[PDB]
Amino acid sequence: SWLLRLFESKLFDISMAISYLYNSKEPGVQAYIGNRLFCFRNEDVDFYLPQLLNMYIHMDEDVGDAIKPYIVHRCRQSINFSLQCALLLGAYSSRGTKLRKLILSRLAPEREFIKSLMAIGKRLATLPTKEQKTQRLISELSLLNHKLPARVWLPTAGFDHHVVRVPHTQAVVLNSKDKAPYLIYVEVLECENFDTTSVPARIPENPSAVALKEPWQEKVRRIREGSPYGHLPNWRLLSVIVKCGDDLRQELLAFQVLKQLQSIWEQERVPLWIKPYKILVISADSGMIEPVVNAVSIHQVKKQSQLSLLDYFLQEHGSYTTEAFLSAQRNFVQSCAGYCLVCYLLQVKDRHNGNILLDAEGHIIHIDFGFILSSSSAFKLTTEFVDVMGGLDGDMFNYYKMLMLQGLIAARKHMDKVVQIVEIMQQGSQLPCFHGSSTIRNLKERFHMSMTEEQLQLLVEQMVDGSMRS
Amino acid sequence: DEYDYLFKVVLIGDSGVGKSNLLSRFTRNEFNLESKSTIGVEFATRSIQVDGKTIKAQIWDTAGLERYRAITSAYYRGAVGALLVYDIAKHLTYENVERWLKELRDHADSNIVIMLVGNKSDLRHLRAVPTDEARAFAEKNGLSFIETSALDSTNVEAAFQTILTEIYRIVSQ
Ligand SMILES: Nc1nc2c(ncn2[C@@H]2O[C@H](COP(=O)(O)OP(=O)(O)OP(O)(O)=S)[C@@H](O)[C@H]2O)c(=O)[nH]1
Ligand SMILES: CC(=O)/N=c1/[nH]c(C)c(-c2ccc(Cl)c(S(=O)(=O)NCCO)c2)s1
Repeated sequence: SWLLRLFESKLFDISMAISYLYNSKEPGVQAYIGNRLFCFRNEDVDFYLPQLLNMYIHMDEDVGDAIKPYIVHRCRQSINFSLQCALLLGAYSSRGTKLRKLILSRLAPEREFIKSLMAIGKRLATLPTKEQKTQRLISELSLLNHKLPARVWLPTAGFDHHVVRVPHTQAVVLNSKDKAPYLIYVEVLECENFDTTSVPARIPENPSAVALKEPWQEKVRRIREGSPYGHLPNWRLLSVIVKCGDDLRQELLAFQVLKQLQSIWEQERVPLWIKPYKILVISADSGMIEPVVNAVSIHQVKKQSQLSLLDYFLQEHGSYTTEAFLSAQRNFVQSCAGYCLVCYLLQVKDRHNGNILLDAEGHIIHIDFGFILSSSSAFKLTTEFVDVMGGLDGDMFNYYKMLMLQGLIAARKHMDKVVQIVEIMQQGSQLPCFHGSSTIRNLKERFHMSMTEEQLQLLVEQMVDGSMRS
Repeated sequence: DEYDYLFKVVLIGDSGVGKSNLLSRFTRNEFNLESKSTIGVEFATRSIQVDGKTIKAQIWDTAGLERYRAITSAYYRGAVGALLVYDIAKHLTYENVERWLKELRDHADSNIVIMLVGNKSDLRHLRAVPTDEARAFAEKNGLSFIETSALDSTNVEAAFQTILTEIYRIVSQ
């Protein structure tokens, strides 16, 4: 009875559920948990869909069969849910296939919408310049409006909705590469529930067309004002980056880890700052990312401004005697400490200013999570960053160290939640981040669970000293 | 002290359906998720009163695995009652109830009282055998029927107490 006691206690949450499901070899437990999933809140379980489905694919049939009923149940009440299942099932096997086919058996509008977006991106390979690509993109996106509005949505959106319109003149291609990703803006009308409503009616259309470097709210204004649907209160603007030829599965894994660390740090009371950005896996090949707006790469901030990072801070926020500056500095210091910790724990590599974004309030945001964990430069603290923090002798810089210690102590207290996420994903995985022999073992070592706090203080110093040598 | 009757009852069914926990629930009010396959046979006893008479029931928990099915059938001998159990959440286990009753018309008294038991009623959302279909089959073949959860303990007492009572008044005249 002691086990069943626990399962019926307050301590039982979806995490514990998944853990037992993953570990227990008892079919009675598997079935018991399979049934208890229905009792949990959708949102809580949703976060773990990749884990559940990975287990389903790569684990013993008993484990799959305990999971399936719940999945099918969710699939029947939400086509969004159906979609993500079908997309994930396919992506994570290259067992899955039988159920995927059954779920796809309706969704054609969405799947064709996505196919076309993917198809567009693949065509731009023949245009060797960014600017030429952008021209063809814009033209080709306008053709999508001929099919809108439809039973189509962006899974990356916080809410239920219908897609009505694509402001094609606003779309842009992000590099000159062969399989370049491209950023688009999408218009939508919010729902309270998708599955039982609308598909709104077309409004035929006709300055708003011109595209330039401007803040997010100024861009919404311009697009809205030009849009047929812009008058409605129901109307909102979304954005996605479309990656037609890039795997996003590590990117998804990192997201979960970032999201967990973020909760961990909110629950303990450490004001580190980070920004998980949503991921949508579409195939092993392809997916989408929801971008952070009002942010641009550090590198390009220095190429268009011709300034030093600090000089740019001073230009964009004010003199160091201003509130706006001191606030931005704080966001800098808090976002740096956050991301340092993420980089260390996940062993994030390939770190350079093309991969670090700066938002309009002063937070930095790290971005290219190829090269994490076992996959094989590390996170650096350049003097340019130290300058923005007010220097080595600075109080804000000491505070950066303080935060790092605090966030580490916090992380250790909730380590299992983090490790869980990675370890279940490793299962049948041929992802480069699991190439090594000791991925999870090394991950745990990096939490330094044996250490006394005095020891951790030292480790933080060593870490920081290390971050500066280069 | 003294019983008026000693009723020998067997629990049979596919491996995994919950026989051993029906028994542990019924005789010591205990249940467990973690399980050890029943090797051959297990014994437990409990006394009840029906229509004023103390009846001691001797229950033999048989084991559904086939490795042991030569030696379980030994104990079918002279048993007055049999709980034939299936798992509500695993359809195959219900499918085999027909072969489990032929198993009584080869190694056991031809005039025995049977109750069909759908166990694990607590797994609502995993249900693979509808209550109506089962109870239909139950009386087409002259069997009494009930659904239990050894886990939450629903109907476990009732199940036993029903079959023992049913038995106790076949005997009279
Ligand atoms: N949820 C739930 N699980 C149950 C119930 N009854 C039994 N189980 C679980 O089923 C599994 C197997 O049950 P068990 O007690 O071995 O049945 P059995 O028929 O004796 O199996 P065997 O002895 O022929 S090998 C165990 O994990 C047990 O915890 C029930 O009513 N509800
Ligand atoms: C203006 C701007 O850069 N907004 C963005 N917001 C986000 C989350 C961006 C992002 C995040 C991750 C990745 Cl992986 C990409 S990317 O388009 O695929 N860049 C590849 C190498 O940079 C872009 S880009």
